[PDB]
Amino acid sequence: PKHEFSVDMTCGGCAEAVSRVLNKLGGVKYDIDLPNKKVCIESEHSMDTLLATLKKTGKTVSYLGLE
Amino acid sequence: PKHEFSVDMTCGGCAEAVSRVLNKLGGVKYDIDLPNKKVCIESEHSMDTLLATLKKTGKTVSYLGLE
Ligand SMILES: [Pt+2]
Ligand SMILES: [Pt+2]
Repeated sequence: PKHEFSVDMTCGGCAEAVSRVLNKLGGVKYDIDLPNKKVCIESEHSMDTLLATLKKTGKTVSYLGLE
Repeated sequence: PKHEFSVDMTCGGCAEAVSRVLNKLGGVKYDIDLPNKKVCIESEHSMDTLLATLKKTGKTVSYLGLE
């Protein structure tokens, strides 16, 4: 399943932070689009799990849907 | 007790993310200095709680000491 999220990232360090939390989660294939504030994730993890992992950064997060 | 941390923040959004995870922890009084990449926290929470809360954000954190 391929999930897409809005993540409020403003600088490269913001993007690195998201990468670090996703790395620590494991079991994910992710793609981070900094200028458009999007994080695309392919994973067997539930959307709830991905959402909670992203919210751990303290950044504003929302769901852009599947596929 | 005032704990002091180095936190690799490189934009205002980075600073706000740190404030959010601290707010959610609760029981903290803090000051975030962006240009100097320093967070100062007054709290009864253990430094282990504080550190883990900061590290949860995906940013590079290290501990500077007390005051
Ligand atoms: Pt995508
Ligand atoms: Pt940032």
